[PDB]
Amino acid sequence: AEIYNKDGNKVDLYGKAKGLHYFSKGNGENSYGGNGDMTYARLGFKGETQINSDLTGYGQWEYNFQGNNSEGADAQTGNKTRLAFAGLKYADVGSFDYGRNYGVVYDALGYTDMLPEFGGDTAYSDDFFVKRVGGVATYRNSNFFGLVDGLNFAVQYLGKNERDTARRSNGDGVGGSISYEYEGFGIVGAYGAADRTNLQEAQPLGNGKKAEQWATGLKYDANNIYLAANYGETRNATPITNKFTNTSGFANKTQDVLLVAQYQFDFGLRPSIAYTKSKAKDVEGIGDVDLVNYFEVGATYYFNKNMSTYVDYIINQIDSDNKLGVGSDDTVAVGIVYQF
Amino acid sequence: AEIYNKDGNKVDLYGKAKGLHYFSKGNGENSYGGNGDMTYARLGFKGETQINSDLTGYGQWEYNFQGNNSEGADAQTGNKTRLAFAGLKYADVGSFDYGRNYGVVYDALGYTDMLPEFGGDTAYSDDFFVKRVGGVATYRNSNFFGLVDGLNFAVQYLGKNERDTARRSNGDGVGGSISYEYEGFGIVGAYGAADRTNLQEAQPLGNGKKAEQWATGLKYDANNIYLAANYGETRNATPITNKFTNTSGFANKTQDVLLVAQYQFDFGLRPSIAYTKSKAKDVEGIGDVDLVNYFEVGATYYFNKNMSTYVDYIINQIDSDNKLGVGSDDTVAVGIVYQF
Amino acid sequence: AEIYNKDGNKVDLYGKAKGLHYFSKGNGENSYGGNGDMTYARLGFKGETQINSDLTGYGQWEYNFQGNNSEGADAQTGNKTRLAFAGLKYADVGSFDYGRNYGVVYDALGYTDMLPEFGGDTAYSDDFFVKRVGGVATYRNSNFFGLVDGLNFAVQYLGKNERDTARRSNGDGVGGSISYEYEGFGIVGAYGAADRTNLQEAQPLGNGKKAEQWATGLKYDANNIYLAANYGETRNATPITNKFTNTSGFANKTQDVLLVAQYQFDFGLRPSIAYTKSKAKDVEGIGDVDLVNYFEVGATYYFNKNMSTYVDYIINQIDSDNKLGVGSDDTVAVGIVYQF
Repeated sequence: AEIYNKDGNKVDLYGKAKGLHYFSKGNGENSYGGNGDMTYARLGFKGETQINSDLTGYGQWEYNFQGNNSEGADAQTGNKTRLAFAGLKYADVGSFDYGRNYGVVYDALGYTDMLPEFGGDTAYSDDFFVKRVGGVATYRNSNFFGLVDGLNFAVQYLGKNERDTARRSNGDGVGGSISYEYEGFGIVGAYGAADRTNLQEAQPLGNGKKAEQWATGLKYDANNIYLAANYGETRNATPITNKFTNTSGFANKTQDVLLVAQYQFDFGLRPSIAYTKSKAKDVEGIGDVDLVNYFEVGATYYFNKNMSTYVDYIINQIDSDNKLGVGSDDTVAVGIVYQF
Repeated sequence: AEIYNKDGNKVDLYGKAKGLHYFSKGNGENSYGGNGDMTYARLGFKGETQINSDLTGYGQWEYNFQGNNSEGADAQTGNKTRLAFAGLKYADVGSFDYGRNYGVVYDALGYTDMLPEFGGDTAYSDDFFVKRVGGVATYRNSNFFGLVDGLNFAVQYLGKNERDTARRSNGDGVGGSISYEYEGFGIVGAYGAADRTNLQEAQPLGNGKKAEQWATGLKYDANNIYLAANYGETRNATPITNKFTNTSGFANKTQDVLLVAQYQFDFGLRPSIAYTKSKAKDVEGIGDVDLVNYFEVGATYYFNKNMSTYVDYIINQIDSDNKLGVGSDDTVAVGIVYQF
Repeated sequence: AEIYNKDGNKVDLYGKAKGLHYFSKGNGENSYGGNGDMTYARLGFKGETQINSDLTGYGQWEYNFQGNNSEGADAQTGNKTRLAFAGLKYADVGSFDYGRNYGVVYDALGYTDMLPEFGGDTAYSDDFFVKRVGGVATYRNSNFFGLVDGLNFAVQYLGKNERDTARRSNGDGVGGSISYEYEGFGIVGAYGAADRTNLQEAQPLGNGKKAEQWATGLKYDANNIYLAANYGETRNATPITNKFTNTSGFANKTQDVLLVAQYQFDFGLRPSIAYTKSKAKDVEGIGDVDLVNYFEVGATYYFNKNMSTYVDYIINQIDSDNKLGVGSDDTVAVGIVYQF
């Protein structure tokens, strides 16, 4: 909610409180999404200042407060900053910003990152360019310098982040995206490549010196309809764990596909149909193994701009012999959301 | 403070900064409340949206920031979310909400949960239904569907929370409360029962498969006077530690009593007299042992709605041979509070 | 930003989002400031209530959210409360407040604590009276009871904080400051002494029962110019580590000097020149060793009150044989700041 607008500066203070619960069978462990209470809240700010008529500064910070821990020792489980960056926007030359922010390949992956609760399985965080990263410098240009309406692009510089863990680390790398939008249609191409850290190189699964990720996207978004499709591939970048062995590393290659179709009724209801499949190839020891495979059915009902409710149902297609240990049971989530 | 009120939505952003210090003797350890700096701050939001004339949505999140840790390694000690939930309120049918929230037996226990700094000793958190829990679904009805003024009730569903620790865990359980209020008098009954987790069952102190808690409350709140009394019992639910042995578990039964009397002067002063006693029965190895036993004397001085100060003095009646290791020295707390 | 002003109460909600990166050579380790992403955000509140015409209450809380951790396990690294206190201000008698706050010797040290990114090296936190501490009671008087314009003083009571670590601990102690300001000139004297905890006493470096710190300050702040100088000494209080041995404790004595000169152009640019040196004497095993020694060159460019950018360059004078292990390579920091 915009709580401040004085002398050039507008501040927006936003957040949500989401009561959420997942119903899986068994112990949750062989199930898609797990099982039990999954409540959380969110809180962030979004500021913007008019430095002059062609020049804007802006900043953003967003945090996640888990709502399913006790008030003892486990208190902080899963609490974290999702976003923290500052930048400048100048007339038709472009914007530039630095900080923790969305990587360039998510410029494509967000097309299908629209289910009520699940989806966007290939857009992991702290995973090079596919979702939120730390340390990126991003340059974005709109409408080709003011010359071609709807033609945009971006380039992004990722700096090395040598963490304690191979999963949350990364060497230096560059990415970019090009996209075009016209009368409800949109098409996108994104691509990035990076160096893998020494600790990444020592993991038992995956071999190579460079991480790579790309995706393509197509969408029709108009007249209350939303249909979208994504297709992408990666070499050495997606995190995988062998649950039998307890080994870990990255998949040599993945070929990913995600399709979504939604409809917005005028009275508040938004049904969703979706399909997802992600498969790893040349996995040291295993061969071709599906990481993700399902059908999704769900609906959201918007009481207004601040209140909503939802059911999200995953008909998991993974099967019970999957060689990595990927679970095969379905999962249902029911949620009630207040936001401002 | 209500910082936002536009188009149906009202947002309230609230918090406090409390400088607090406790004076006990010795090393604090044989003392009621401990000794030294105990400063903290609080911050939360409370949102409400008018979906139509009979229909409201609402949400809440509240956090606790300890103010007595260093800026090193110990930084987060005792930081946590106290509340996180969302819900709907519909005309005279009732409200329903889900999330981390106050359990149903606190509907009774809050009567006496009114001292400046201490008190409400039997209302522990993450302890089934007596204070804040995670994962509860709560249904509350006011004025019996609009038919009887001042007659209210609630039912609450608690879902299993299998944590790392027996103290912060719980199986599934149900509770309810009934209460009546008329011309400054109020009476209440609450009751809940639950399953105990496997890890609870393995603790050395306490035996059984079900946790139970109930309390009764009576109050007179009018003409600046506040008098209130609570009486409750529990089987297998209250956490106890044997300090000699270092063993732990739950008390087989407790019989709890709490009485309070306050007065609100018109110039700002609010004196408080209180009495508290909590005793465990059939404690494996020990027998009947008092957990809590004291007299309280204290005063709060309200400078206004935002500023106040207080002294809270505990004349501890526990004695120096107590068989569980319960401390027996008094404790004094002095505090200065800013809130908005 | 002042988001609330109703019925006596004014609330200010403030914060920043700072994209920051340091460029050192090597592995960062033999370098002044280290190397890589160092982004963070900040968020705090500042409240004030008019209790009557001579009487004000106030409170403050401020937090630090690191922006350079992943969304896994390392999530909280370096997150903490910097400030949390409440107090009262009464006409010309003085203010009094309690909580986590700036210690009295920083009344002097802040003179030179003005570089874009670096500086103020002798003002460590949780280090007795030189920067932010926990548990202090502070009394401050302005203009000598209304009698002498510009003559101020303060007394501060520090209570024992027995933490897990010698570095973040402290016994009881008292401090004070006296200062005078006239037509752009200001002079200051601060002094405090404390008891050292048992764990402090057991560290291999440093010997004694009392910690002491003092500093003097001189400044000219007018007509867009800022020149300032600080001189201070400490006995047994500054934390030092021998990097060879891996031993730790406090320096027997330090003689500290800090000088700064800045200029504020009217178009937005603020160049900065600075010099710093801190040296420990009678270090058990070593003798006289420099802890800090450098030259600083930098500039900040203010786009407005909310947006700015900076470069801060440290020409490190420490040398490559330094006996404690102090690094000797330079460091450059580049930052972009949004604040409200």
